Amino acid sequence: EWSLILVNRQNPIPAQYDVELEQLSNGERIDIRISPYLQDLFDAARADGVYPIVASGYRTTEKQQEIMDEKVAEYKAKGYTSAQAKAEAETWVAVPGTSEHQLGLAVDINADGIHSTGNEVYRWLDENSYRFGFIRRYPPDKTEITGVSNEPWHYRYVGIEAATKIYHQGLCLEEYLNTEK
Ligand SMILES: [Cu+2]
Repeated sequence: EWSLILVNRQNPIPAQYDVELEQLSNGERIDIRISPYLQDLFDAARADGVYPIVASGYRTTEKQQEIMDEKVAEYKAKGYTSAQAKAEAETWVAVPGTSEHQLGLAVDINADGIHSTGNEVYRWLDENSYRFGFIRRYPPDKTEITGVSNEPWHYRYVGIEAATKIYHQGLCLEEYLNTEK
């Protein structure tokens, strides 16, 4: 139940959401409940010659705002008005209160650069993350349901049972939760 919490534009983070955070060696933080699962995922990738890093875990409200504002600025520089930019940025960065990053349940995983390319990490994760309870949260073929663009770096902990079902039936989290009730 706990790891199946739905957070998106229609489901904000609950008001007094408690989370205990573990600090990784790079200073990023995650929900302490997902720690051994993320550790196992990283160990397994490295046993396969794939070297990922956690580019972003937990974010405070203000951090989310800033990430979003930066995405808005990028669209403004490419010829969007302020209003247009804000709407387009939402397809990539959630408004504060609606990011999975604010749960500590989501990590953006990149390649280390030296040993692996992005695409080798993204491919490995797509094919293996579910065995560690993580799903590719925003897949290209579910944008019409999730509201979010293809983000091959963004992985969400839901637990092994749910992740495996979601993987084999080719679902997004919203669809899985709908079919659970
Ligand atoms: Cu993310």
